[PDB]
Amino acid sequence: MRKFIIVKNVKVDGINAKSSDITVGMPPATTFCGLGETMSIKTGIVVKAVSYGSVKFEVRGSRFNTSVTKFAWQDRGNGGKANNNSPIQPKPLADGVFTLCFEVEWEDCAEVLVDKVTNFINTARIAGGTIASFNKPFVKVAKDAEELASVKNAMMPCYVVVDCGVEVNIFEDAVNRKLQPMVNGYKKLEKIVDNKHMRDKFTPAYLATPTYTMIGYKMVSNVDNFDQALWQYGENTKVKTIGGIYN
Amino acid sequence: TKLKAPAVLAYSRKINPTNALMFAVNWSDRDNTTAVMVGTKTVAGTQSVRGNPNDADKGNIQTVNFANLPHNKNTLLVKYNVKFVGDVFKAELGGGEYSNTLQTALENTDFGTLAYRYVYNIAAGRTLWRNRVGAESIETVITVNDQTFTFSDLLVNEFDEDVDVAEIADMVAGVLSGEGFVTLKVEHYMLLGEGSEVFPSQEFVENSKLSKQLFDLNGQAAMHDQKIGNAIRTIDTWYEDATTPIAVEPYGSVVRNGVAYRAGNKTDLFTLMDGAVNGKSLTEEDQMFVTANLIRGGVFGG
Amino acid sequence: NAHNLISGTEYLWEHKYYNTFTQKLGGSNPQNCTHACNKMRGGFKQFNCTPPQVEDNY
DNA sequence: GGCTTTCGTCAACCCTTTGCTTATCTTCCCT
DNA sequence: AGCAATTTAAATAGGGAAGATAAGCAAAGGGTTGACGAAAGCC
Repeated sequence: MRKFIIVKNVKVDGINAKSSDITVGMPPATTFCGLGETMSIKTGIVVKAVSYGSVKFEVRGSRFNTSVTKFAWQDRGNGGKANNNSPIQPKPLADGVFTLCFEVEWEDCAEVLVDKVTNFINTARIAGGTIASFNKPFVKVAKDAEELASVKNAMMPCYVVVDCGVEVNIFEDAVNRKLQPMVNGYKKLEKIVDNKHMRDKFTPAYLATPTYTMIGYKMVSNVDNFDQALWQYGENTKVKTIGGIYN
Repeated sequence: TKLKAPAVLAYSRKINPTNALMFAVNWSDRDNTTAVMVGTKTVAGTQSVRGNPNDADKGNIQTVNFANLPHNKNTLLVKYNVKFVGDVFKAELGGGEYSNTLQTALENTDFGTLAYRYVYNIAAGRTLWRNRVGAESIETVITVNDQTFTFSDLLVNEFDEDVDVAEIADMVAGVLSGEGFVTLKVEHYMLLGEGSEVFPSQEFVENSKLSKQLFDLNGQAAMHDQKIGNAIRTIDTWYEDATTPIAVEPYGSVVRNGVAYRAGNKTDLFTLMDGAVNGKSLTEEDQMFVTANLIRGGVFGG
Repeated sequence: NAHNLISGTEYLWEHKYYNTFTQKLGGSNPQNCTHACNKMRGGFKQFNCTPPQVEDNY
């Protein structure tokens, strides 16, 4: 027995489009799983999965180059060079209207759940982008599978993410089978021995290289199983769909 | 030391006619100006294509735009406004120095009989292309700055001497020799006959069900301004072995006859322009042809 | 991953995959960044990860 | 003894020019 | 002060002409976006 809260038409601008070194565009499912665990921390409603779809999404720039951001002189000790233009590190920006659907388990009324999600989203930040606007979130429940599809079709219109898996690698199949690659998680390289320059000193830290899976965009109504669009934190330091690989 | 023509050298049209609207009047009450509508008819016949003696009898249905005089009016009226513009050697896209040396190579061109041939082509009714074939008389009325001129019988092939064409051509050549402009409001009255068929200009349409599609201004039969202007500039009797006046072209070229009368005999416009800018003294007819091209207009470069 | 950047640029230029962005990493003079940025001055190929849009008029 | 400023150091390309998908609809039935 | 009738049939076919052309110029710029290493005054 499943419960969901849907925030439709989440207009967000200033999204850090740099998903990884080789992916620029839509934020991956690690971003929205991070947003889900962020509310698990601030609001206390513990979130299993998030199904996110893109209503609108434009990467700022041309069709072959992204619009770089005019950097500001914010480091310490480079005064005197501040009159000249700051050097640009690559961070593409994008705008996006999203539709989010969080699997939550809740025991109180739907009004306080909607208010808690609204108070989170008013202080949230989708992929480094300020949430410009969002409709009032609404609670829908998936008692059975037809009710699961009711929740699924309540995200209309949006293009959700379905996992199609890795055959050999990322570049090969992106040309061959023409699917989109995105960060489904990370791979740990080395333990980090210096916790002085970090957010926490006690949380263990690892250098990571983003693993990618290959995904497709399908409209949420054309997705047969809603579990193939709900991304959640898998126990391989990755994220994964509940329904597995989309067929 | 040859003065090469710039690639960007272009002259504008300095004889600008309007679209010649075609009305129907009687020969008596020419103020009863009723407009000739283009109708559309579909006509059955046979296909008689040169290389098809098999489709010969099968049949041929064609949708053609037609325009006719109404059966209560025997006179076609053609109304348009020629606009002779001066400043004829300032190329609006050309270089300064090449157009200046072409201007000071062509200051002594006889503009008088150039203007006479233009106004004669207006007055004899060459702007009526097929609308003159079959006509008891052709009356051309030209209003030139509050001065009405009347023209009854002028053979179009040769430029006969008369005082009214010369009178209009006086200020037309005064405009073409210097600054300013002159407007010629032309009204043609062809006594075609009761219910006679008139000939407007035809448009080119590529993927259309109409076999022939005439030019229509809000449904009214009309001639294209380029056809009227071609009939203005049909003054060239100065090419090699000239028998009839042809349109002033940079190559002396006509499309229907499939021959260029000035290509391959070093009498084309570009060779005489390079001669004018390099000290070759031009003849009077040769200067007049080059200046007629300069007021026809065109880009001459490369 | 450096192999991803270099091999992806070489492969997606080789296999004519033009659903991509191109970014010069080091800036004006990328030799202070990285040897691959120093030599491949034309920019690295990354995937254009834009999703399909929803047409508003429907 | 670092420390912060400014000047000197080290380079060198092969590019390509839209789709990705493509929207949540009536049979029985009796009141 | 509303009443205005019903059925029945709507044409078979043959044709939709080819031949010509579809300009040549000349332009299409760069200006900022550099991090380590090394002298070198300065707390």
